[PDB]
Amino acid sequence: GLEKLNESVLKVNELNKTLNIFEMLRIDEGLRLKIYKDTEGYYTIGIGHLLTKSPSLNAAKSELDKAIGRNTNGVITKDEAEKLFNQDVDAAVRGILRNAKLKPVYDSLDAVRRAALINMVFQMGETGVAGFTNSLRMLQQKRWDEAAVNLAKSRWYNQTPNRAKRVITTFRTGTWDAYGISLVKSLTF
Repeated sequence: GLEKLNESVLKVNELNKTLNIFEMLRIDEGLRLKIYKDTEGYYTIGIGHLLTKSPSLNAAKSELDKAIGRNTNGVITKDEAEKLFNQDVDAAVRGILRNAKLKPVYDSLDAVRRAALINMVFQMGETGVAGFTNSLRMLQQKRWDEAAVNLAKSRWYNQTPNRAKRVITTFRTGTWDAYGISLVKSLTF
């Protein structure tokens, strides 16, 4: 078994030679390189990048063409998907720091828990995340056990329990064991 493991890690290193919050939001939401519809019926692409809520069919293609600045038929690439993802993350974090209801907590936490908060914002919207006052206070005060005990009691918990559980363990340990290319490397490690 160990010999086969070394062989597989060598294969991994080779595939890498041939070739992060992005992987987290990929595992939770899901990535698509072609235009599809989300659970609410709106037009999304990439990772949660909402193209258009309008009933218009071609209203998503024009949004994409104006966003990435290219005349693609709706088939984007990997690096441009991550570029749109970083753009959306920048927008969400700007909204977070501007609202100020989340700014003290976000400034109190480290990078991992910041990415977890950004995941919550991407999922339910900054307005919905602002409705976790107790959890937010326990996060800025850096009481992790009680914060996870509290986050497990919400509509956000019953609705999507697995994603909530992963985000909650990420808040707890402050690591990437949950959600763990880079993944194959770390995990074979």
